[PDB]
Amino acid sequence: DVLSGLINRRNSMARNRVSHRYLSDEEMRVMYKAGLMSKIIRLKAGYALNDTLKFESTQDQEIYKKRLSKHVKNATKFMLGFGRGVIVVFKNGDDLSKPLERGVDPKLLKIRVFSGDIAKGNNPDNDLRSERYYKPKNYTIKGHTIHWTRVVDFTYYMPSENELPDYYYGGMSESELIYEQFINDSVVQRASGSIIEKASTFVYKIKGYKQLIQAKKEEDIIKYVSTCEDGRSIYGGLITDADDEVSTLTQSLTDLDKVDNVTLRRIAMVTGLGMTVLIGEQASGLNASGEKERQGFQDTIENLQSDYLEDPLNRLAEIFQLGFIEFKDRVEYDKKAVDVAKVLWELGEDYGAYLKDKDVV
Amino acid sequence: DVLSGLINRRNSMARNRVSHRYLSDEEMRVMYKAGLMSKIIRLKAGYALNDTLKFESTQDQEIYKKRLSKHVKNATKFMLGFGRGVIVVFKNGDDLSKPLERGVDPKLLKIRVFSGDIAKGNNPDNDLRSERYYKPKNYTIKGHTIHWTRVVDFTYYMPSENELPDYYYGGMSESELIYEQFINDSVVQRASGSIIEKASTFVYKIKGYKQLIQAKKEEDIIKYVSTCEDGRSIYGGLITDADDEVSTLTQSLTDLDKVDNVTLRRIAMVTGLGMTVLIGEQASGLNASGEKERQGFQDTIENLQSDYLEDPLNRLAEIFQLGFIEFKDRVEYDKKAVDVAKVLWELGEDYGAYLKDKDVV
Amino acid sequence: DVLSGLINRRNSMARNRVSHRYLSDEEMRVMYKAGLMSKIIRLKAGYALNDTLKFESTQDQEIYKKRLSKHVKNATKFMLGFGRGVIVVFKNGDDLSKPLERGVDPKLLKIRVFSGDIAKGNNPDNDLRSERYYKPKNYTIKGHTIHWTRVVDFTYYMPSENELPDYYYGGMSESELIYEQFINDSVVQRASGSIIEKASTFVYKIKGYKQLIQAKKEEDIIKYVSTCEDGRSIYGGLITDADDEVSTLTQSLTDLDKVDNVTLRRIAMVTGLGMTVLIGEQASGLNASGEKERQGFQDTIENLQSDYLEDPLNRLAEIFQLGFIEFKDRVEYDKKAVDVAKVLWELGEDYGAYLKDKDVV
Repeated sequence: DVLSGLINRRNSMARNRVSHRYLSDEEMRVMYKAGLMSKIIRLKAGYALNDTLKFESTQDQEIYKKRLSKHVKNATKFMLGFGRGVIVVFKNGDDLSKPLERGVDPKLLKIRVFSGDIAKGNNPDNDLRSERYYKPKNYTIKGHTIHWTRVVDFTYYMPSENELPDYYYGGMSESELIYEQFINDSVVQRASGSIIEKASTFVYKIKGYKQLIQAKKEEDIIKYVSTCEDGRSIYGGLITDADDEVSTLTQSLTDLDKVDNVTLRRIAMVTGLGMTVLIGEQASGLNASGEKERQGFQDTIENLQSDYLEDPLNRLAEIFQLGFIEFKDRVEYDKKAVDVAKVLWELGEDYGAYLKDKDVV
Repeated sequence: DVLSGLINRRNSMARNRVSHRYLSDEEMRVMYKAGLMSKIIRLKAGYALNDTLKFESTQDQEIYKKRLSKHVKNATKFMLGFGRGVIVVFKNGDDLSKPLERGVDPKLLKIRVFSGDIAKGNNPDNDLRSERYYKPKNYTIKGHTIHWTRVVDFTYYMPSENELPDYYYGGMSESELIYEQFINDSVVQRASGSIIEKASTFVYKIKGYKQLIQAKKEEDIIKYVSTCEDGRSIYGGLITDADDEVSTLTQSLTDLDKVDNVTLRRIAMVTGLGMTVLIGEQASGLNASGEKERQGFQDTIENLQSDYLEDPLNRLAEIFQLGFIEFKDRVEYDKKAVDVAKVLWELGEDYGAYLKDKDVV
Repeated sequence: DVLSGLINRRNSMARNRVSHRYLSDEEMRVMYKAGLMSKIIRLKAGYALNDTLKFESTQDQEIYKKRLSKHVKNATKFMLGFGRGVIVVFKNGDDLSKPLERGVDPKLLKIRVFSGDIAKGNNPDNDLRSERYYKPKNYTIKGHTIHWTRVVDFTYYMPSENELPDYYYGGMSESELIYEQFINDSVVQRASGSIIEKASTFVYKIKGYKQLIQAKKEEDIIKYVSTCEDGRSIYGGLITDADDEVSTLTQSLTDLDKVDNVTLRRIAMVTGLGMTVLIGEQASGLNASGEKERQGFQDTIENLQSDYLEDPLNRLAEIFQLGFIEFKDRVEYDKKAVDVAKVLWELGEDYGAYLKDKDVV
């Protein structure tokens, strides 16, 4: 697809090579505040944790729930916001070093949650012995420092190892995924507001106003126009001159909808949320109940649920002696099938063996 | 995507970096009054608290309801309005210090609710001992001061800790989330009203009116035009001159609908309410009953219900000796399934065990 | 279709011959970070591994799942990202040479996962004896080296052997498949954001500004325009001169939607994901549950499942003494048929033989 001219050079192929921005931590902070991604972070985090946690420990049901299931949500928000959510646990005595797990701390401990801004990862062992180049070995949360096994890390989508330090050992803010986007949409929107005030400008092309400004005795003509504009309406006709010329100029974003369309399409892609939510027509098919509507993007959340939330939640599960915690997605839909399972045999009367391996309860 | 020219510099990538406004408290006050967000704050607050509160204490059913469930609503409104809703409780004796919970105050106490305007957060312990950099330790509500454990804080979406003081230790007004928006829409709307009065201006390009103004004996021509305009209609034809020229100029916001569309789309996003409500077609799918219509955005409210309302309500729950309070979302829809549960067994006649673990009552 | 002119030469046939870019490893790294393909890699990898793994070893059910089924996902992501996903296994003692499989390592071993960036393939035996020109015999993961039978390779779509070294013995990043695409879309998008800010430029064609710049005493006219622009609105009419001329120029991407359409169509093709997901209308028919929605592109994933994931997973299956692992795709849909199978015979009462060879459980 390249020959016989200089087409070879000026096409989009060679005219530009690929490169990716590394948005700074301070810029990462700002987008966490900005309204658009604020819902992005809130939506995706909630869609991951809102009553979606399969607990295999019925006894002391969801002691996770009343204590730190709310800490994790702020922390897993800090995942998406900054690429590094952090949960810090330590006993009543502040310690730089590891938690004494010889007798695993029986709820004699406190809980902290930290954004990737103030948190960070420091020390990787370059050898293959204990934890590979990925996992840090000790890093500072503040002026203080916290041991590796002390701390639980909510790490998002990680890049290749050759550049993992540039994200300081963990995750990638959604901003870094859509920094192309949020800037563009903001540009779309800031321009959107200011176009209307300049949508059409009345113009008094007035002969001699060359001179009046030039003689700086232009005070009166401004006054007359100001009085004239103070009343220019459907009801009173202008009075101007043959040599005068009143005209009207319009300027407006001719393709505001197209660009706002393109920018929003991508954000739906990269974030994984539907197009409908960005437009705001949440009523249609993107909802809470998982019958068919949460199914609209549950795959993305499930992709989130089994990639960056399973690692630390399982690690958090063991540190509190809780069981292995997973996710698995009303039942009235299934009940009609349940009766079908019952009516399978009726061997006189015998238990439908398939009743148990469904939503019997 | 960058090479071979100066394209590298002028694109939306590098031509502008990201930054977020910090709207002042006084501006935060004004938007609480403004009509648009007034419904935003009212809608979202009501959608969170209107008969959505699961009470595990059937005995003295909803003593919360008749006493302060209305205080919270004004307070949780103050959450969204200013980023800081406050409930203040103290006994009959005004105290700066903590409430005597040695014997927890048995309803011998008064209730107050405060906006984030007059309220504020003051004193964080920078150490990790008791309450992390987030939670204040003592702050002033007015000229007075109130102890930390005295006061219940309705804190909205919080930013990163590095900048938490700039919001004075808690939450973020929806305005701060949509200050880009409310200004833009107001700009759309203020311009919308004034465009019609100038939608078309009749113009008397009149030869010699150069001179008549210049000789300041222009009184008569204005009088004739005023009499002429006093009757310019379909019924009487103008009389002007060959050298005269009557023309008409139109100016109008060519893309008023597009920009008003873009601005409203985002507000539906960030607030979480549907697009339909902002347009005002509330009849379609955004309603009160949670069968399918409140499901249109119940996820956002549920995201609100389990993020910023659970913390203080649970704290408020214990201070009044009430049980742990949560939320859980008519039954005639479920009843047909209920009968299906009954007809599962009919082992002679035996209780449907699945009857209890549904809406039996 | 060629005669009687010079048409023979200038048509798309001979005017350009075919050639394919070889995007470098560093460019391969960048796209892994970029937002667009970040979802591509995440989506396709998740759609392949999310609860789609048929385990023939019910005993110790899915010991794969809690230990390294998450290692593989990061590794199979590294397949798509770089064309080479790597899983490295070795005992507590670092070894260059082969793992001692005389007694196959009974879970006394560690697990590593590596991107094709830092990993690479080195040594092919050109003879046909053991492993053909495809399979390497020993390659370096870092400064270190790892034996062939030590390491498990997640190799994507491979090119012809004559050029296999140029990809260093394994796979092809999706980037290499859509480098034509990601560059083009990025070009579409970067231009999309910057067009609005220049969608319409107000122009003061002003007589004499020739001279004012030329006399470099042009300070005042800029000041007046700056004050004039500071207020140019619907409400105040411009005042300019007969010799002056105010005009407005619009520039906008006339076919932004068309090109953005074409680019997105191809990415849906090559990646295999639907068009709906790239647009972001994931709610329609591309979902998680495989009833009908995951069927939208499950063939592509199944094509992925039985091409590049079966090889190493089976190799990984044997190295851990796990059984042969495959894939096979709710049941309430099938249950109505199950009852049909039961009601086939009712020979008095006899077992429906077809019950077993379906989803009985």
